[PDB]
Amino acid sequence: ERTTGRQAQISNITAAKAVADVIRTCLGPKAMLKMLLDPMGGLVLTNDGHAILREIDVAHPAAKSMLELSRTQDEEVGDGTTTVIILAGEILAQCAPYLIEKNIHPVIIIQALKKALTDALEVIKQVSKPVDVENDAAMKKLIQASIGTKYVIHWSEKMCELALDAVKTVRKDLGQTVEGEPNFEIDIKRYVRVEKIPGGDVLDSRVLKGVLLNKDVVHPKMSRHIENPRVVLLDCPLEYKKGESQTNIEIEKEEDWNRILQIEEEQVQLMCEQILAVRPTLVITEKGVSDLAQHYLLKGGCSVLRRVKKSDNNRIARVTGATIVNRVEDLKESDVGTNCGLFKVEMIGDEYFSFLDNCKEPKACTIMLRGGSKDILNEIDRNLQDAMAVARNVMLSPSLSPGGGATEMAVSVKLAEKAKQLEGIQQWPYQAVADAMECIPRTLIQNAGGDPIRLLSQLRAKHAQGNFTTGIDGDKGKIVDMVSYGIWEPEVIKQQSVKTAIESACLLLRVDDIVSGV
Amino acid sequence: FNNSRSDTLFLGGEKISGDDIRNQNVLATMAVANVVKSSLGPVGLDKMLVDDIGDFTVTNDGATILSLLDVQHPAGKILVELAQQQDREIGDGTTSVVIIASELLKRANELVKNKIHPTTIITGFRVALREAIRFINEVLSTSVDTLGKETLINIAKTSMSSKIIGADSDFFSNMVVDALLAVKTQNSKGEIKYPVKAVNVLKAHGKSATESLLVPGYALNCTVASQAMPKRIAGGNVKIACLDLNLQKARMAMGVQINIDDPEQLEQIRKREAGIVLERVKKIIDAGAQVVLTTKGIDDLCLKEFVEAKIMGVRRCKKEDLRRIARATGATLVSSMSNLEGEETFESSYLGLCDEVVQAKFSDDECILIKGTSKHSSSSIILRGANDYSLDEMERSLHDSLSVVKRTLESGNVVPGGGCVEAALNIYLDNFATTVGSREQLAIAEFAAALLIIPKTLAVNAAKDSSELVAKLRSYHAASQMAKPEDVKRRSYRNYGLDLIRGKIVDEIHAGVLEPTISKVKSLKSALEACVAILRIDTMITV
Amino acid sequence: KTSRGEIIISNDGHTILKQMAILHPVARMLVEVSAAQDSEAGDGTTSVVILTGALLGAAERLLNKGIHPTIIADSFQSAAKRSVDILLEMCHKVSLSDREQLVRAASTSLSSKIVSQYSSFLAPLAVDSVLKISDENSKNVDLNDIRLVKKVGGTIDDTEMIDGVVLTQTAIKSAGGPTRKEKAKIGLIQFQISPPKPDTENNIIVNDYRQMDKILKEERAYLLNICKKIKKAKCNVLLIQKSILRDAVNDLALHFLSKLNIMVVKDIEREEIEFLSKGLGCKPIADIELFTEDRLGSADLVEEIDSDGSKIVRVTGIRNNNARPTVSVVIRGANNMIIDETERSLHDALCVIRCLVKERGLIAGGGAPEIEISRRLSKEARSMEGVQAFIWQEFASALEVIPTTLAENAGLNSIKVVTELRSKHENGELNDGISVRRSGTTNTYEEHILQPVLVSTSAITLASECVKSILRIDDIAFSR
Amino acid sequence: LLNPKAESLRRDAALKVNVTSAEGLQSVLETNLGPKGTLKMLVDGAGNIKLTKDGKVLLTEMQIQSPTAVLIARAAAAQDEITGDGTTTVVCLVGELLRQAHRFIQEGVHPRIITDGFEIARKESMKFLDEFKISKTNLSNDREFLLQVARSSLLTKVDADLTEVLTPIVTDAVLSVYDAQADNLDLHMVEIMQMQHLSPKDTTFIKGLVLDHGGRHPDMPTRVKNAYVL
Repeated sequence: ERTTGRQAQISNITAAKAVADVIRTCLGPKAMLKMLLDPMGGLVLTNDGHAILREIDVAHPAAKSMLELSRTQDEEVGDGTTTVIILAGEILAQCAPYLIEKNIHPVIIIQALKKALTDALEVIKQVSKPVDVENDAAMKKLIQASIGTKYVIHWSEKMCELALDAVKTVRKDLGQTVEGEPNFEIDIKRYVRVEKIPGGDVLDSRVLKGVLLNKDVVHPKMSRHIENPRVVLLDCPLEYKKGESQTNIEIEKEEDWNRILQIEEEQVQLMCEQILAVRPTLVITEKGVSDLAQHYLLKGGCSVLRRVKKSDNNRIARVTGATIVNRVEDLKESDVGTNCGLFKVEMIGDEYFSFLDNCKEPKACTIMLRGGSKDILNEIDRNLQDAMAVARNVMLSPSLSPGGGATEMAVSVKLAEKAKQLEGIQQWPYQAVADAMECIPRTLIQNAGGDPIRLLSQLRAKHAQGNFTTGIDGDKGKIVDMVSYGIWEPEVIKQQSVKTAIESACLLLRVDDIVSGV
Repeated sequence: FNNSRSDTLFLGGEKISGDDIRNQNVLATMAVANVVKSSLGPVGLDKMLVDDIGDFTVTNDGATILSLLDVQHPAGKILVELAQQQDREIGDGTTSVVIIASELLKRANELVKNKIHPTTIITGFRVALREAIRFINEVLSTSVDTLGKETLINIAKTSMSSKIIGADSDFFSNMVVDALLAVKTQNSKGEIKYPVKAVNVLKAHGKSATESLLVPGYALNCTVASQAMPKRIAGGNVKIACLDLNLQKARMAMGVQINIDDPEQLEQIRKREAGIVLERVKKIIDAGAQVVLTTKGIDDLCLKEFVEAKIMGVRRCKKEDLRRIARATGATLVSSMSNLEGEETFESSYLGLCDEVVQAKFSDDECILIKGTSKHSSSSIILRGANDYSLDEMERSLHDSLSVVKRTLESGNVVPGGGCVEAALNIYLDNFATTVGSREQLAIAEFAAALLIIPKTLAVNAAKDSSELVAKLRSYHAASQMAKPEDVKRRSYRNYGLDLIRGKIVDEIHAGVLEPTISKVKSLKSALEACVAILRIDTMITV
Repeated sequence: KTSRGEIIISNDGHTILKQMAILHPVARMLVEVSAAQDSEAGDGTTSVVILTGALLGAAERLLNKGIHPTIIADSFQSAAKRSVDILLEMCHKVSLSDREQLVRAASTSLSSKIVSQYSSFLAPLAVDSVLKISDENSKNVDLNDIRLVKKVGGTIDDTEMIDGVVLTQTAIKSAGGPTRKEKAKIGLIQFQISPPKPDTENNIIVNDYRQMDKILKEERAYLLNICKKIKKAKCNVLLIQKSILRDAVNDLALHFLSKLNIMVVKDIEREEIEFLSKGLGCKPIADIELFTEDRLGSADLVEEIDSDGSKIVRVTGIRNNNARPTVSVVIRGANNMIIDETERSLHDALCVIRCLVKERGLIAGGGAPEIEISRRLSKEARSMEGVQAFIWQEFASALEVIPTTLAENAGLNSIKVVTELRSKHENGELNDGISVRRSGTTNTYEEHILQPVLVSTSAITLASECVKSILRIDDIAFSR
Repeated sequence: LLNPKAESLRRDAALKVNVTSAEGLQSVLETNLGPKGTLKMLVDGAGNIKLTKDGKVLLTEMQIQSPTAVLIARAAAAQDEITGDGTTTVVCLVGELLRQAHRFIQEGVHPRIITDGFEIARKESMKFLDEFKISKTNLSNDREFLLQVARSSLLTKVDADLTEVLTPIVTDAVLSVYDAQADNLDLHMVEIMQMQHLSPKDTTFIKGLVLDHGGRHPDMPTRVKNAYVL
């Protein structure tokens, strides 16, 4: 019902400690498998961290808050989801004796974590090394880390070219002190949406800038190519309409049947005159188009395209500029579809297609995926989004950080040295954060079979003397250099690992009481 | 414990009474107070509210937590009604009201062991409550310290400390405070209500953020289109024509194509559309309007009449801006010239009186400055800075910081908070308790000592020691109130508050923490209304 | 907390004992005494229960001495008759011909409610209403004859007595409603004029033009035949009992009764059917065949007057020998909590005035008579002999529980205030009592605390009858 | 550190129980392995009685709560669909490999080296797998050698008395439907029908197809030689 005193602070720590201690074995390429026992006879043997956290049922709300962080962290970047949870859970474990045994007020710890968050991000920027994002050969080697050891390893050469051309397609590089820094505005979800086309070849798969539609020309004789096409978008379909009020039509006399037939031709023609007012070269309707409107717009010198999804029309407005209009009578002439490159209807894979593409970069596009079968397209789909997510973190900033625990130890060494010069009450919890930064590479040591006491102490001494790029190898298990042996990770993962873990750890310390009620 | 199953007094339900029900009332209000104990003040922290479904929510608002809090208890539901009374009236301060009533019940139960009758406890609170409001009314003061000191500046400075705007906020607070102070108007029958939304904030790319200028009047963002027109005209007096109807050549509709197969239709449509737009301009130059604002734009031929007449036209005006111009310039927005069967601008009826309209040259975008109209009192702020990305965050934070400033000024009678109300009234009731006496002095002493719980628990969430701060807070007001009634002072200064940001005791009047009279008076009076109703229950009959 | 889950709170002993749901049969008698205390005096339902418990506590000592409860109950009869006779000697005789004393008595009863400054017009309302219905030597006057009408809208200062009568309902809003009638005769019709609608399953199906006219002619003729019998009896105004099940008055009947110049007021509340049959001096009509002129009333003018938004109907000049001035008072106010508390405040003011009409005279409240009567019965106990003489001493000590409890509930010292009453009441007579305004013993007559003598008379009378009905129960057995 | 309606084993006890539970299934399937094995009888509870020496057929009928044996049953799912025989041998290789590693786990050896040591030995076993194998000719005259191959499969599941009866039947069933070329063979062309009330030693091979409903009439000829089918 209610939790008071200092016991609720322990309950918040044990809630995050219970979730953290389970996924400790999910870190690294050598991560051990986990066996989940469902009430049904089935079981889940996979070691995927995001798949296990979704199948775990927890009681205390702080454990659910850690699961909500994993749902957001998994959408930002592909990997490192459990790294944030383990880091956020260890900070609360290292600060547990300071918050409880030392009788320190939680706001003092929370205010200290805000300073330690900025101090930890400044160290990562100094440890990271510059990288060339404009080199096509260098980006293919950076994406290859997320390609190999997968079903696409045979197509890895074609996968790196498909992923590089896909990231370069959606991104727009702009910066200035005038309107600000957009930070390249890279969105994988909406604008990179792909259309899987059965047949063809994996190498034949191209990344096209525009909206790809599966609907062909609706008239047998019509112009299939327009030099300078003009796209017009609208909602209300082209067909015979009815009155908005109650309409009762009872026709008895033989001469009363032709009255509705004449109105049927007039109501369809009035909708076509509203479209031709701007004299468009193309007509694209969200819903279907009757055969009557096909002939009325045919005499106007424009192509008719019906049955277009609403989610596509939102992306068409980016490649065209036509403003979405509901009623055809409200259609403005400002909706012209100018700057549309090619209308080519050329068929691909025994299915008639249409090209809305152009020569410009709206930051909207539809990737054309082709392969040996539909099952191959599904394997390329999920692997392409993970390949672009790694390439996205590289394009958001020209910096790379050493992995395998080198960046984790590089922050802990600089944090312990900087906290000695502050000389304040916050100095004690800073050492707890530095001890939590050392547990991530120590976790890799425990999974590698090496001595966690001996290897961690010797690895820390190498940072105070040598460089900060010396991590732990997964295959070997001995202290080695990450840069020389080719182990690297982008900084954006390290930026979201330190920021989201500390911010979530502060929110868990802010709740000293659990309120029960609806 | 838990008195039940009485062998006598056969009834259709259980019946409790005595010290058992009086102890349950203290334990009930203690658990409810502990829910809002950590949420008191801005230094408070949010809590989790878990339902029976298993979902939850996280919010730091003490009013939303008590509404969703499940409490089964006769006195506990009284505090729920007390929480709804503060939310429907004041809307803020519900957390502090519950803590007051909770400490009163704990000290009233101690008077039971002192053999004090509860009616005397109730009467002792009612007599002290009437005289406490009188003492609160004596320390009330209007808005002061605007000249020679800085108050509203520190209000906007603390509100901007959480945003990037807080770096230059020292220079930015001078523009928001000086403006809003002069924009105040009496509305109807001397209301003197500060406007909730005014002083339209613009943006510019020039220089740094410290170059932002405060214009003594309204400033619209737009250009003059053709530069053949003078940017400064009619210095002494100028009239501004506010027109929503366009001066551009009138078309039919956006969906009507012009296709002329009949040469009679070409001459009819042309001269008709051209004859109406010239008639609209003819009624302007004849009305003596030197400034014309059109929302849909102005054509090139219709603008030529304004060039020879030195009339400044503007194309594509914002409709939401011109509706406020009509109030500031005394003009009226013209929807259409088609009123009745005639066509004309109603000269001097829709034209507002103004002093001078001059275009000041600014970096990047250039605006139109309007100063000293007939009756305006308003102003405008044009922010020049590094980029719009920062100014967009500054403009949203400026309106949010303006919200904190306009609420403090909206109430012409304010009192310093942060512990000034609880500590000053505590010391006063200590010496005032002798003026009544007759078994009621113990009730006043417990009522006064119960006021220290508000600053106490407030300093707990700030990690500072509440025993030292609350104690020293009394020593500062005690020595300050010794020579105060004598109308002579040396070192005596009252109204010392508690600043938890810097961790020191300073005056809240200069610090920028002020509360209206409606907030403190209704919070103290209603807290006793729920406290008395709990003390009046000596028996609980439950089926 | 009720079994249904409703949470209510109040200090009124009448509302507590009603919702207490006592299953103890002997303790249920205290609820009936509180009902008789409110029906007769109207005030003192809390003190009459406490006085009963003191006599039961004093009877416990009598049973310990070997005294049979029959003598205990019989001695309380002579003790109650003597306590009232002593109370009449100290009572200050007042008459109904003085209108200044009645207003002050009603104004003090209205000062205990949220409405205070607006009671200036409320005090003569209750006074003038009773003086018209009091006549002389009327003994008990039923306050049910005074109908307090609660309508939303207006203000407190707007009130109309309308001594003749006031209805609860509006007039016909359909086509043809007269809304006013002059020289009217008002009957009470429990019947309802509707086309035939049997309680079994019925349906109306018109497949042809001949079927439509067949249904219309049968309905219009059946409604007209009822309207024709009403005109033959010269009935100007009709009151139809409200029934939401079937149709009360058909719209075709409204057009028929409008052509015959007969005012129609339907949807009359069933609670007022019993009230309107008494005050108006009319008789209930079950069927139209027994509906005649002899059961009607006489009304000079019947009109619909709307102060603000109410559209309430009033009738004046009943002009009947059997019907007497039954008064219906209209109470108006803005908020719903106004007309409610005002109705209960004026109801208590009518109870205090009702006490003066049945029994003239008043006494000073605040425990003043309880102290002096206890002192006199202690001295008069020497005139008795035997077992009864000891009961007079215990009966006097049992009368001191009311003033002692008043000192305890007010925060004053129990033992100290009670001794101050015995000290001051020796030299003075009924000049001192307990008052919570001065927080001590002062003069209740100067503080405008006035308790009518009938309240203290009925409280002692009902106490002797309650304790009697208790002690006479020697056993209880299950009887089905 | 627990959740309601949940049970969990920590440290190395979770692995030791999984190995011990796998050792229980090993001892069950250790007795029936090979031609000298035993014939197990299972009872569903509805009155069905099945006697089968195959490993997978027994695992499908048995219900096991141990999640380790569930993966063993799932491991044999790909064995019958590919190999078709030797599912009991695979289980004995999984169980003993856990017992031999159990001794090294108690010594403090990290399971990754134990896991990597098995994968490295697996790759070296595949190199020795191609060296130890014997290349057999594709000629169709190897039926004499196929008789010894048929005995390897038959002697395991029976008492060896029915092997000599089923040796010519099973061997000639595959070679008859298989024309001589590279190609492949389809076992769907071989139909299996059964009839009761006779001894198992009377099992014979049918070159053609067996039909269910026969002609009923006393004058129909029983034996007809060289007839035209319509």
